[PDB]
Amino acid sequence: PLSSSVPSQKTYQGSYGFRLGFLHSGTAKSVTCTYSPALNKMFCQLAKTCPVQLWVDSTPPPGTRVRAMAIYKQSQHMTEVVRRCPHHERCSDSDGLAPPQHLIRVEGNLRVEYLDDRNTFRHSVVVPYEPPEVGSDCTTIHYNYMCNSSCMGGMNRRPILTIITLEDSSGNLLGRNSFEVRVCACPGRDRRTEEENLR
Ligand SMILES: [Zn+2]
Repeated sequence: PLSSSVPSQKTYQGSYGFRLGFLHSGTAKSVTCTYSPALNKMFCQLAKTCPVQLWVDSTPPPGTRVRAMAIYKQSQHMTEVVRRCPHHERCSDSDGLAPPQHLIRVEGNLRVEYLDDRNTFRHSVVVPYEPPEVGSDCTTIHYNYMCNSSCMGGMNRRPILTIITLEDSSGNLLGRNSFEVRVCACPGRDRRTEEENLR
């Protein structure tokens, strides 16, 4: 439906120095997920792994959680809840955990939680924060987008952002960053073209 609210998209690094990182994968036609620093935009395939890295200068307490949420980028669509198209809503798609209409899933984590906000109508997915490996600099979450940017009845060629928030056990904001996302068939190919846009 239509949300009444619009989520905040402002970058906020906060106490813990919270930032996002991405694999630098290139644009070889074979790559399924590649990020463009120029456009601050992730190019990913339908249902393929999209790794997103959490980087903190300071370790947040335990019980901290990581939420991901999609919104439309253009002003005239902001109040519209990003949601899978009817075809992929009805698809034999289920991973056993995720609601059939959420765009964003997390793979590899039985502690995942999915939320239909009963006041705003917004979809989000939440996982526990885990500190990096001893000897790693970052935490990695594997995200899946289950509906193409092309799908009419869904996003229908309108751009989206993903909003990653850091929250504490009670849900208070600890930090926030964001990136654009396009779910296509040719991520390597469509990034180099869009990076060719710009110049
Ligand atoms: Zn779809």
